[PDB]
This record gives sequence, structure tokens and C-alpha cells, in this order.
Amino acid sequence: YMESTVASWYEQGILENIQRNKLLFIETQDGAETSVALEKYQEACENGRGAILLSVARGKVSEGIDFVHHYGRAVIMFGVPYVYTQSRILKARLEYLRDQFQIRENDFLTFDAMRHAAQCVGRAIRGKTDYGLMVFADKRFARGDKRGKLPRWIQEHLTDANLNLTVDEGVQVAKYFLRQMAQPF
Amino acid sequence: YCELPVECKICGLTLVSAPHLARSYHHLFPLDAFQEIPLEEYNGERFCY
Amino acid sequence: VRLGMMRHLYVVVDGSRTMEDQDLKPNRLTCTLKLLEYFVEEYFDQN
Amino acid sequence: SIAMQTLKHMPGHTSREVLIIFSSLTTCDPSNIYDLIKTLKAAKIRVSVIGLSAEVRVCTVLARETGGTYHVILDESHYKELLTHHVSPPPASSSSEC
Amino acid sequence: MKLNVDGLLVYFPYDYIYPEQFSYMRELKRTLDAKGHGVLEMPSGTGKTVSLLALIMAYQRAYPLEVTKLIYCSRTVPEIEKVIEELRKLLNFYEKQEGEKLPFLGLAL
Amino acid sequence: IALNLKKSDRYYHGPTPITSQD
Amino acid sequence: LNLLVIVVDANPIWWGKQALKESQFTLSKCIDAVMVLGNSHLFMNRSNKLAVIASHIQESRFLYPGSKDGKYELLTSANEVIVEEIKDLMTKSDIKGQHTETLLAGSLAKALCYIHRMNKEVKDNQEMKSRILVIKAAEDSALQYMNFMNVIFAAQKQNILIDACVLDSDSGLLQQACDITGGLYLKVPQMPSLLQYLLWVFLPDQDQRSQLILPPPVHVDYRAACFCHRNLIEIGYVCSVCLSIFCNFSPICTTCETAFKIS
Ligand SMILES: [Zn+2]
Ligand SMILES: [Zn+2]
Repeated sequence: YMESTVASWYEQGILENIQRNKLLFIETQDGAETSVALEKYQEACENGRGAILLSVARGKVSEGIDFVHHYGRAVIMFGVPYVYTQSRILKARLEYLRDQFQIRENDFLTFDAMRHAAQCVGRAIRGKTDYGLMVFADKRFARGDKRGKLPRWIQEHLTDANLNLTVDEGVQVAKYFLRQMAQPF
Repeated sequence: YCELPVECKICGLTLVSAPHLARSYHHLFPLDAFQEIPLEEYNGERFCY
Repeated sequence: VRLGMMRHLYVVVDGSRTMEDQDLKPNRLTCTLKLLEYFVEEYFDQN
Repeated sequence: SIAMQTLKHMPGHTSREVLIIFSSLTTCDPSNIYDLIKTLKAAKIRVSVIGLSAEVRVCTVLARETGGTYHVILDESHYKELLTHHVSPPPASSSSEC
Repeated sequence: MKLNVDGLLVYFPYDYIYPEQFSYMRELKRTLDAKGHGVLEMPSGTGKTVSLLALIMAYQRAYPLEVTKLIYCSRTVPEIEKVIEELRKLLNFYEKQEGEKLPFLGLAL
Repeated sequence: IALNLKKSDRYYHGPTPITSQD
Repeated sequence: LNLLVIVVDANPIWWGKQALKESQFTLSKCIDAVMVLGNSHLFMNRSNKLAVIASHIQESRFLYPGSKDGKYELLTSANEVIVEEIKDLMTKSDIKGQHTETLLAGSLAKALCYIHRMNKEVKDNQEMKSRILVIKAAEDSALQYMNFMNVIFAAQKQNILIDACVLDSDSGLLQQACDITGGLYLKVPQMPSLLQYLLWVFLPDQDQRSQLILPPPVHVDYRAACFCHRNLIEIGYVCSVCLSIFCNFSPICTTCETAFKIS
């Protein structure tokens, strides 16, 4: 989906406008290539160029990278991260949890998606009291059950004013939040 | 020259009138803050001095 | 504290695409330039 | 660098300074700005950045490393206030000589 | 910075800490007090880490007969390297607060 | 560097230069 | 709107000496001329407003904050209050041989903050033009230079014209104050006809001053001198800290003694 999305954005002007506005990097299964790209992404963020990092939620980079001020200041999540439900690994795991531990298929599958999303997205806050933004591009996250499965600190900071924002509203609220965070405490 | 203060176009030296320097002396004489008395505090001076 | 009486300052202003943005109420380019004319005058007025 | 190529020839008694009105957070550069920052410190050029709707890393380090300040426009009053504040002469640093 | 934790007064290096840290410590203390396992969540890494170490160290100093050792596990070595430096910092504070060295050893594998 | 002074009264005059029954 | 503030150098030493000298012009007739100017200024336009201040060696006092005689109460009451307030200053005043320099900076300071207060109390529907007419007669003091310069730049910043109508002693800073603020300066040779100068030269406001012919301002000698000798010189050495004109290079400036280096 990432490549398809990037290819679609490359057929369109979207990918050119993005790269023109800020450098962009994309992660792959290769640890070395992603390490270099991530170092270049960070070095781009040190300089005036800045950089954009596109990655797969389940990718090794997401579980290994730590986000800090000016290094992943904002994290975008495109959709609820659901693994391919036809995979035999998922089938065996999910049916066993229902057969032995009695957890429903969609219950655990959503829990693992909610957990993995929060894991990849919540890493924006780590310490030193540095601000960060977490935008979820899916109305699914705004559903009553998904909200309850979301962690309490996210769930309580989340509110109806930012629960079902339009793309434009997200950019406007983000710009305001950035203005409000730039001053000292 | 018609306008001062200005740097010499030749000597590279600043030409200026004495009042222009005094215009900066408030930086050298920072004014002490006056103590606040928001309440009337029985001050008989109804008129502000 | 001690203060540097004489000072030489260069004002750097972006001429980039974002200056045309209506980020404030007026156009950012118009707003910044209008307020800079005031700041430039006040700069000499105080130094 | 264009400012430094000009301010480097200035006398030592005069406070050399730069005020940056930064608008677009993205800025192209031909070389590592950290060398230029180190050069600015050595050149004793006081640099202070004013960011509009942006809290940039390079501007943060540039200001605080050089001893200047980096501020961001909260609102029109904040912008007016920040420029009004910059009208004040810079307080002399312990590294500054008369 | 002495913290009036539920079980005991806990020495802490920073002069100021956020209210949630007190709750997290006094809540976690319940696991020690109840002699049983439990689960909890806290966003901040360093805060929950330093507060955890302070709590468990003070508890261990208070009840060394009850808890002989502390086993801590974290995601990766680069994180572990920072945590063990935070423990050293805490021990440096504790040694300064105590004014003398104590028979205590901690290491990362 | 705090502000320091030794003879400030001289500032009060600038370039300005320099019977009891009456 | 026009706001005219009149400042009278009511120094009892100089005016007393003139009285002892049997001078034709006297403070009473001077205050009376000021009264006529104040009345005629308000008499010129409904929106015209004014204030009057007198100065003494010790301090300065404001002279300004039915129709029994068949005339308007404002003019009549203005005359009475001014006379009563000046008499109070002259009667309630101490005698001191050590202090004789006339106060001016403090008078201008009160006037400027008064003008600023008026500039806020005035309705934004109308614009207010303010001018200060300084009627100096007695000697100035060097200590006043710093404080006088403060009010001079404040008046310039706040666009207040300082019009100087000198009687006897010509203060170099006063002739500078008007020039810096764009006000006029004149020294009357015929003190008894002071009121004619007021009505012809000082009565017209800036708008009227532009559309009218008046004698060009006297050349202002912006003297500069080193603080060590106070001698007039064309080249002086200032420092980026004390900003004081020294006579020659020194490793330490006597006002601060900062560690300058040879160069
Ligand atoms: Zn000096
Ligand atoms: Zn000399």
C-alpha cells in the first residue's frame, strides 16, 4: 500500500509538491538502507532542509526508532493497522485465543491493531518535556470502542473538537498548537 | 552634509551631534520602578501628582 | 547590566512563498513589512 | 554568510548583530550551517531569530549557541512586542569586551 | 528532595517532580506491599524510570530482607544504556544524600 | 556583566559648561 | 483640537531683581500677558484647550486644572483661579540662599504626562494638537541638561512643539529643545510688548505656522565637549559603555575605569 500510495503520488503532483516542500525518505526491509536513510533524515532535520520519513507501522524501524524533539515532532498514522487476516500465523493465533482464552477474533485483532498503532504513534513522547503531535487519519479511531481501546492518556487528551477533524481542520489545529507550544512554560 | 548623524564617506569616522548621544543615556540611567499602591491607602492626594 | 551602546544590525527577511500566506489577519508580507517600517524608525529613534 | 562577509570587516567596539524574520521553515543551504554558526560565534555576530508559525531546530541552536534568542509569533501583539523588545540594546555578555 | 511516599520518605534528586509521579510510585508500592504482581501504564520513560528506581531502592533499603534484588528489563540495549546511567545518577545523588558509600552494585548485561 | 559606575554626576551635565541678600 | 501649555519662569530672584531694578516689565504684567494669551487662545476656537504652569526655585505649580459680571463664566473663572494659584505659589514658598537655579525639567515633565493623560481622555473622534510655550527669564543649571534632554526627546517622540519665548537668559539647551522638537525660539528685546510676540509668533499653531511667514529660527550651536575639561572640541573619544566624550585615549575611562586595551 505504501509503494502503491507513493506511486500514485508520483503519478500525481502530490509527491513532487511534498519533496519540493521538504525532503522525503522511505523505509524498507533493509536495515542498512533504512539506517542510512534515517541518519540522513535526522541530518536533514538538523540542517535547514528538514526531512519526511515514510515507514510501515510493523517495520523493524518503527519498533527500534525513538522519536524526540525535531526528530519525529509529528507522527501521522494512515488507517488502522490491520494485518492480512488470511495469514496462517494470524489464523492459528486468533483461533487459539478464542478456543482456549475465549477472546473474540475482532476483539483481539482490533486490540493488536490499537496497541501497535499507539506503540508506533505514542513514541513521539519519550522525555525531556518536549512537545509532539499525533494525528490519526481514520474515523475508525474515533469510534466508541476504538476510543476505549486507546490508552487513557491519549483518550483523555483526545476530544470531540479533535476527534473528527477534517484534513483542513487538522492542519489548522496543528498550526495553532505549534504556535502555542513554541513559547516557554 | 545635510543630515546627521552619518559616517564619513571619506575618513570612515562617525559624525554626530551631542543630543544624539544623550538620547541613549536613559539606557545608562535605568529608571527605578515605583512601588505599587493599588488601594487608596488613605492617600489624601485625590489628584494624581 | 552593561549595554552595547553602538550596534550594527542586519534585518533578514524571507522572500519565500510562505510570505504571501495570510497567516495573520493581513497578508504576512504586508504585515511584516508594515511593522518593519515602524521597527526601523524606532531602531534609530532609540539608537 | 552574506551578512558575515559584510559584518566581518566591522570594528570591534560596535555590536555586530543580525535579526532574522523566518517565514518558511524549510530553507535550502549549500553547506553545513554548524560551521557557519561556529564562525558566527567567533565573529562575535549576535544572531537572534524570529520564527513565524515555526519552531525550527536550526534556528533554536543558532540562537542559543550564539547567545541570541529565538522566538515565535504567538499573535500580532507578540510580534509587535518581540520587535519592540529587539529595539533595546543587547545586554553585554561576559564574553563581550569594551 | 524527600518524597512523602505512602510507605516511607523517599529521597529524590530533582527539586521538582510532577504530581503523577507520586501516584505512580505509591500505586506501584502496592505490588511490594501486597507481595504480588500487577500492571500499570505511564507515558513518560525517564520519569517512570527514575521514580521506579527511587521507589524500589528506598523500599529495598527499607526492606532488604524482603526484596534481595531488583530485575529490570527494557526494549533494547541503547535504552538500557541510558537507564543504567540514570541509576548511576540516582546512586550518585543517594551517595551525596547519604554522604557515604554503601554496599550496592548494579550492572547491565 | 552588571552595570558599573565611578563618577556618574559628570553625565548630568554633558558638554554644558559652568549677593546672598539680593 | 489644540492644547497650549504655558510655562512661566516665575523665579523670584530674577523677577525680584527686576522689581528692585524698577523694571518696566514685571511678573504681574507678565502673568497678565499670559492670561490674555490663554484667554485669546481659547477665544480663537471652541475646541481649543489650555493649561498653565509656573516654576519656582523649589517647585512648580499649575495655574489651571454665576454670570454676575455679565460675561462667560469660563474666562472669568480661569482668570480668578490663575491669579489665586499664582499668589498661592508666591506666598507659599520658602527662602533659600543656596538654591537659585530655576526649575524647568520638572515643569515640562508634569506637562508632558498631563498632555499624555489628555491624549487618552480625549475622544478618538477628534485629534488633539499640543504645544508648549516656554517663557524663560532666569539662569539655567547644568544638572538640568540630562533631565531636560529626557523631556525634549519625549516631546519630540510624542510630537509636542516646544516654543521658547525667552525674556533674558538664553539657555543653549532651550534653543536646542525647540529645534529638536521643531518649535520656534525667540528672545524678546522689548519685554513690555511680550504679548505682541505671543499673539503674532506663538499664537499660531503648527497648521497655521506652516501657512504663514515667521522669522527663521536662530542658528543653533550644537556644542560638544569632553567631560574631563568641558572645553568645546570638534573631535571627542566616546566609549561603547560610558558613551562619554573623553579628551584623549586612556586605558580606563574615569567614569567607569573599564579595562580598555591599547590600540
Ligand atoms: Zn568608558
Ligand atoms: Zn584633556
